[PDB]
Amino acid sequence: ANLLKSLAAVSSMTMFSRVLGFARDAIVARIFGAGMATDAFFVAFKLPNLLRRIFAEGAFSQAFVPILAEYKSKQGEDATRVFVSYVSGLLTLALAVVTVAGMLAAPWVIMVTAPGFADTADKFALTSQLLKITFPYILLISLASLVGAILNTWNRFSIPAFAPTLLNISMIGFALFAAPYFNPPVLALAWAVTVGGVLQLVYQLPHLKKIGMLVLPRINFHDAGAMRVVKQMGPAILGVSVSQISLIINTIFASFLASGSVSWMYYADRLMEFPSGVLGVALGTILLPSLSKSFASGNHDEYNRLMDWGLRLCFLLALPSAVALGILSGPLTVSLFQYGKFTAFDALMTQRALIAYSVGLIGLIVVKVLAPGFYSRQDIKTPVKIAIVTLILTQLMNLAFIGPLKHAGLSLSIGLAACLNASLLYWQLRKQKIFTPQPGWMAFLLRLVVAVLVMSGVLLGMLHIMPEWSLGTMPWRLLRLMAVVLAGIAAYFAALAVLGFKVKEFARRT
Amino acid sequence: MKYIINLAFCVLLLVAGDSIAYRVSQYLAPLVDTFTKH
Repeated sequence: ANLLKSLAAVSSMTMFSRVLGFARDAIVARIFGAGMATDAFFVAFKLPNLLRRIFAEGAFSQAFVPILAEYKSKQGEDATRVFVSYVSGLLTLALAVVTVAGMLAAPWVIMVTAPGFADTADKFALTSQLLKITFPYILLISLASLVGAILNTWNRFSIPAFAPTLLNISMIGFALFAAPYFNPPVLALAWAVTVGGVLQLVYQLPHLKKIGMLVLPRINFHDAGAMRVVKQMGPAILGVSVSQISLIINTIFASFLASGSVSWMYYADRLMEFPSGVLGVALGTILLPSLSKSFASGNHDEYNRLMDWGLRLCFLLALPSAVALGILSGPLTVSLFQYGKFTAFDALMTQRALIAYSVGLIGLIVVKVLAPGFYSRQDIKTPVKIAIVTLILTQLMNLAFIGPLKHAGLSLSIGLAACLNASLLYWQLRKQKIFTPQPGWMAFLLRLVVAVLVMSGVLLGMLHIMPEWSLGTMPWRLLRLMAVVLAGIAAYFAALAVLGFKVKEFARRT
Repeated sequence: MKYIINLAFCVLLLVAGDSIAYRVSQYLAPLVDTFTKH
């Protein structure tokens, strides 16, 4: 049951992080307006967040956690300590080099990133200052996520999940209180993320002390563990760049599209990355350490059981979510984005991109389940091979769909790209005789889909009772929003309960 | 040795993702509007 408890804890903590995130820019825009200073900090803060995809989130984790599990299971806790100290030191050196690079080349990075900031002299001078202040955040979040990764390997998931929203509270305090202490006050926000990064790191040392994994970052290039981490980081960086290329060409097609389409894709992606980030990302952080421990220990039957449990729970929590987002594509857009600058036209286009993205919503989450399967096997080359294959085929459906579907085609093609990426993941797993699903899958699907028709029948029935959503103000429109969905999911879980489905069937130990 | 170029290439991709997309968008823009009627 602790596997469900950990998954619920991470998903709930991420839920807290996102709602704190929405409050973050709401107050920031309220107190700092929406001038050239506000988006200057946004650019200076998003840049370390993309570098997080390399050193903290999307490249370092799958290249380090599987090695950590093998070291812990076989060699012992002493060899694990010397290994983690060496890799942490090498990681600190890598982050220090790039951080120092940004220190003496902050103006160069600004013009490289945003050409629209160099022409504005007063914004260029401002953004260079903030970028200098918030650059060490990538250093702090690199160790913060490094400690979060090892804690996850030791079955501590609540503590790392608190770190993201913890930075939100630190930033909320700096903006609310230390506004007049800086001239201009925007530098307070720049210091806020830096202080948040330190506060994130210092948070987990008391927990790291409990397991005795605290280590000074010693340096040894010749050490085998560090060399292996870098060796596997090779394909990991290749996968990150491959996904980056796919994102780049998606932007190329979007730019060629009709004017104003980029905003619709941005908002649809916001409403699409919200559930996949809460569900799929959280599922990755729990499965990856657990699968790696089972594979390293030689418990292949537990590796298959964990893979099956992650797969069935993914279907259980993603299929209703995808259909619900598709059904409420209209209500969601008109209750979150149809305010002043939006009309009925813009909300309609966002709803069409929402249903197209929600088709692949199941694909995005299940990819976050299948990808740790090969990441667990210390075979990162295969996911990249699927990634490039998906990349090339994504473009040929992109140029096929832009014709008759325009922005809806781009969103739908991304959705099918993730879904077929997952089927490629499934095919490779079965072809190499690795994952053997437990019997009873067919009954699981048929009982799941009929619950989805319960979701739709209740939701469209409640929608037609619910009068026009444009009526009312902010609090009234939002209040009716979760009100319908909580009754819908309650009906969904009631349908699951009367269908012979119980929580104990999804309870996993260790 | 080859690892460094891979790290630098992907760092460039993340840091300059908007600018490379913008750079090629009007670079191949004359190429694509001439492709429309062909």
